[PDB]
Amino acid sequence: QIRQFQRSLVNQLSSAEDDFNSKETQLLITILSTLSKLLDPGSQQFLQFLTWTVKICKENALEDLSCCKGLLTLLFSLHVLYKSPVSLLRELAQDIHACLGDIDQDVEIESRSHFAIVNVKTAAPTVCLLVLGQADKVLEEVDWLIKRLTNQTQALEKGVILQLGTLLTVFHELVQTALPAGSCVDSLLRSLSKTYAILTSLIKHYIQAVPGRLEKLVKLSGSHLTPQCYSFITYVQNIHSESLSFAEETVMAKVLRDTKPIPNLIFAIEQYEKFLIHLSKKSKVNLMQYMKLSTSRDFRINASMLD
Amino acid sequence: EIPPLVYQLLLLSAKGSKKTVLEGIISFFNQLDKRQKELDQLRHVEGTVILHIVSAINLDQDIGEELIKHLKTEQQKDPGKALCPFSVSLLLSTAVKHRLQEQIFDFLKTSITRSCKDLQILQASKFLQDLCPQQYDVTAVILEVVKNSAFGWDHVTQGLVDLGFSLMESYEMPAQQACKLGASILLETFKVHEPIRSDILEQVLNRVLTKAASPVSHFIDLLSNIVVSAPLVLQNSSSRVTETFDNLSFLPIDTVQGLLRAVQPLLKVSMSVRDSLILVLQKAIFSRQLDARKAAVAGFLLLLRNFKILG
Amino acid sequence: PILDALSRLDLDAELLAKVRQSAMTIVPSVKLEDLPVVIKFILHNVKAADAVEVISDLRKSLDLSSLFDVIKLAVRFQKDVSEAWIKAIENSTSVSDHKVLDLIVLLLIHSTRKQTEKVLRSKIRLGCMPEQLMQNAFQNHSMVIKDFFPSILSLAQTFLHSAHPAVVSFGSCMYKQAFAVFDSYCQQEVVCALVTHVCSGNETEL
Amino acid sequence: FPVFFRVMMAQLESSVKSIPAGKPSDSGEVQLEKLLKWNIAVRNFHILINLVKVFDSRPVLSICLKYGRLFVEAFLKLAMPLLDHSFKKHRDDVQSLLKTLQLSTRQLHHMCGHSKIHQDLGLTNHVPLLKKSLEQFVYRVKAMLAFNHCQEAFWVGVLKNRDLQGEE
DNA sequence: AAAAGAACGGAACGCCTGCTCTGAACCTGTGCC
Repeated sequence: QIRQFQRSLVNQLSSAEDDFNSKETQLLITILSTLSKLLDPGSQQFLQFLTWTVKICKENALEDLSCCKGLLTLLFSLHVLYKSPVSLLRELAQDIHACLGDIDQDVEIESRSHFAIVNVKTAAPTVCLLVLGQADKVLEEVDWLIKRLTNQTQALEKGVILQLGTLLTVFHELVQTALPAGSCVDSLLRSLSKTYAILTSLIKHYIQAVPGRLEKLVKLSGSHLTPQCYSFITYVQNIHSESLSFAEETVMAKVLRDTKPIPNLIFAIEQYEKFLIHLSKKSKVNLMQYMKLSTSRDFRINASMLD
Repeated sequence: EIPPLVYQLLLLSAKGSKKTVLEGIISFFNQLDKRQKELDQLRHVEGTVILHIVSAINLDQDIGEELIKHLKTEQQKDPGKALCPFSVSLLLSTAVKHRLQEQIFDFLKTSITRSCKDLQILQASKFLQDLCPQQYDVTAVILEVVKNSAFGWDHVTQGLVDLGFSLMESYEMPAQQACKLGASILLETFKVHEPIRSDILEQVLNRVLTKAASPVSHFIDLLSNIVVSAPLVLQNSSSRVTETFDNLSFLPIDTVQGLLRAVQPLLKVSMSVRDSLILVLQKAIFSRQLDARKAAVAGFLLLLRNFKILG
Repeated sequence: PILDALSRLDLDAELLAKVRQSAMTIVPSVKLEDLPVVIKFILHNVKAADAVEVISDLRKSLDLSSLFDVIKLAVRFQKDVSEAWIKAIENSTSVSDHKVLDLIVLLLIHSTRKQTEKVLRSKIRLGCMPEQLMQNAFQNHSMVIKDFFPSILSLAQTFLHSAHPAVVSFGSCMYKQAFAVFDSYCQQEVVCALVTHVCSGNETEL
Repeated sequence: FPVFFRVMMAQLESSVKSIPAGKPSDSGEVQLEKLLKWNIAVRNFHILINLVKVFDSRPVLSICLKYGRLFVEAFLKLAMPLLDHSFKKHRDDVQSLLKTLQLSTRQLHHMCGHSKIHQDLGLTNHVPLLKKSLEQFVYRVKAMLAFNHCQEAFWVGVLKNRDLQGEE
């Protein structure tokens, strides 16, 4: 039945936007998701359906809002019970990075259009909210095993550091880009606060137990995440100031919310840091050479500008 | 042979130490049950030894206090392990002792909630199953406990019925799984524990009309299952067919329809129940208000098909 | 009789408020065998969330007068009548000194509400509900023990573990009052629970 | 000296917290009588944190971390809700007061950096909350300026990390 | 010397908002009516 439905969708999707009927296309995607719930868990058609949809997603461009969101929701439901999607999220992060300009404002990127589903017009939370939702789920299940982790434990630690390490590269890609100023900026800082906390309980567990693999994760964590994150914080100042100009031309409420995650981002950095300090002395290893001193910012009231 | 020897060993533990001897005898029973699974005399020996140990623990309740800490530590270490039929049987037996049973019940509830949450997590993500294959199911062992203790045990039936009574209220997703588990264990013990059938029926009838404001759909479901399993149980539980109509016309949320359908064989084999419901019908239908008169007419309409139309 | 008849029926919504107000006005005038009749008739009829003030006023009016367990049956008829009563009494007892019917209905809600100790643990731990009032209630209102036996097991047992000295004092007073009951089975159960607490429990509890 | 210093900050913070909160412009010229108090309090805090510079004792650093965090939290909780309304009539006073407070809070970042540089367990026990509170103050100042339509003037900038009475 | 003690250091469940996605006939503009 899916085959009879795939033909209609690809014919509709390949057709010109004049004959689009996006309402049917959204239904054409939801029926796929609702009919993909009861496939054979180890069936070949499970893999075959995945091979087709990633081809369509990476080739076609579902310019419609829900069509892109709906199709992307489907592919993850199959790509959860079978594998981990951090490779896809990393790949998508490249396209949005290629879609816009970097935070540094002095570096350019090639087209690198690995997925055609995402494009310049889809830079909105259309995609960068869903993947962060998976980032929420990916870390949500990680806490469960870490809590259990608190003979095969060597395999347990190796797998987590692979997913977290790959995901750490992902966050590095987004954090260098100019994210849309909507709640996606907020949600990125909400998961960024969450991510550092999960970094702790594994280390907090191992206190009661040295490996260089853990150090290499920390070395990558310091190099590709922290200075970019703080620089990304400096980016937010420019974005909010420009965005706050749209004040119809009592902004107390908006200003507080627009910078609420920022302080707690710092705190989640140092609570991990304070216990990572604790580990270094108890672990007899100097882990701070890779990392950098925790930077901070001051302000200044422009008296002349008040005139 | 073994019962007196382990009784002497328990006396020695009372004189000596109990940290490891308890776990050792649990392990011995565990491998005995494993080797006997693939044994009625052995089961009678098991009943005798559990009776001896539960009597000893009831005499000295504080001696068994270390069991709680030991099992909590094991559960923290072992992910779902150590909840063998022997351990849970010992836990339920001392619950009937009425000493600190509330904390043991709370620990059991936390354990089963964690177990069903973990089962859902593993089912909803295979990536955790590959790295965490230690899928331990408390439901499987507790349901096997019904068959394990179905050989005339001293207090296994009482422990199981108390466990189910706590479970059904704990259910109030994880709540649905808890309700399903409680209903299944109650059905199993009703189909197994013959001499507690009347007591179980009376207790659930007392509980069935126990949550007027709160939903009791699970109650009516379990009552219907036990009645359809044993149609004449409530017949031996007489003087309650008339009693069950105390406040039936207060909160019809389909509860009245389910109750009527569950008890329908009793009405068609019990003329006194039919007469009493006829008497209640005059009061129900003549209620000037309309807040609850819908339940009366719905029940009467169902009854019209309840009685046969032979002739 | 007219109050019972009208409560047996359902009138217009607007006219419900005025007849309800007439009901609480006539509540104090109801005699010992007559006031409970109107009390249950209006308690069954009243099902309004705005009736929290009505419940507070009824508690204030019936405090002086305090089978007579029929009011407990009327409150039991409503399965989930806890919220309005507990909010009304929390608002009231935060200012009012105390009330015997307040404690009685709080106990009734615990064994229906399964959630009533929260104000109890709060007001007792914060300068309210003197043990003398509870002792006088137990001595006079014998229906409290006649209401149900696990009241002592529901309240005093948890009161022993309380950290506040007022909490444990109240628990000890409740246990002492419960020992004074004439129920031989209830007294034996209470004494067995007491010796269980003495044998096993916190050293202060022992 | 350290016990002197600890009790001095304790009493200073208790007095600061004892100040009335910020009414929504419910007073005319009473705010004037409730403004210079914060000026002298910030001056006292500046004097104490300068006293830190001489005595590098570990307990001194610990108590200063803890009670500077507590004081800045109290400032955020109480003063600024009052300070936003006083900004209308009073401009130079609040600006100078903010200058003094910012001068005071500058050294807390440096000494937190020193704490994490020296791996002082007792000292690293208090760094995260202090850093979060300082960030909260930085952003509350912007909030108040934007509330009084002075959002153009405000500007954030990275603070050059330094050791105690040093650089880098 | 860098060990305790217990007073110092610290954690969990509960709350309804000030939130942003969603909503709705409109009123405008312009090829059509």
